[PDB]
Amino acid sequence: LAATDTLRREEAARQALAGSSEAAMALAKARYEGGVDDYLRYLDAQRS
Amino acid sequence: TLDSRMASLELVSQRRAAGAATALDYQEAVGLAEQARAERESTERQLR
Amino acid sequence: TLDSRMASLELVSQRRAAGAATALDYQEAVGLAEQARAERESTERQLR
Amino acid sequence: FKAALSRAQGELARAEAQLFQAQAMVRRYEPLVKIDAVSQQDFDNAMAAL
Amino acid sequence: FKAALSRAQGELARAEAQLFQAQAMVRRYEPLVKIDAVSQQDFDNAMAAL
Repeated sequence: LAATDTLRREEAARQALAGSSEAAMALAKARYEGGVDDYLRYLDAQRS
Repeated sequence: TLDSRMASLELVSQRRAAGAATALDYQEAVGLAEQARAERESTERQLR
Repeated sequence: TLDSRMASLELVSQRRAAGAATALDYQEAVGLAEQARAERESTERQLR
Repeated sequence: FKAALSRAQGELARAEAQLFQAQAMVRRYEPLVKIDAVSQQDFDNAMAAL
Repeated sequence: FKAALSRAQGELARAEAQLFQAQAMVRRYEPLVKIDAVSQQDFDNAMAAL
């Protein structure tokens, strides 16, 4: 029971982290397509 | 530690509301807060 | 993820060929790509 | 006076080049600030430079 | 007048050195921007400097 509850909440936290990283990806792609940031920043956002 | 993370997140959110921070900084602050939350959940599971 | 690492490595190699990057940057890119390869191998072992 | 005119024209060309750089920076930064991709302070600095 | 000419020639040499540096920078950045190795902003800055 303790594992079920704790891993449910932890999965929620990790899902929030994944969503934040996806938003950072979207912003980095938008910047790169505009010619402001280099390809390295976009690729690093992908990796992260 | 999580209290500290939330304080930093609040400060970064207030700073972006004033335009002094990019959305990238807000996203990284959110990511750090979520990362700390997962650690708190893991510690809760261990204690229980 | 490995694909992203090789893309970054190719870009960094092309930049050093033009003299805009130091050999240290090429070495760090190579190290990151090799690190990613090890993760791929570990995950292959886990899946098998 | 021809040499003085040449010097003035060279300075004008340099100013025009800097203006072109500023215009390109502002044109790139304008759509980004609408999606928060860049800070409002950076966009204001770019506009002041323009 | 000879000394003034020497001073002007020295300033011209300094300007030529800076132009050579800018030309080398632009020549190196030209193929890299096509493969997205450097940001478009950096390329425009290099062109403005040239």
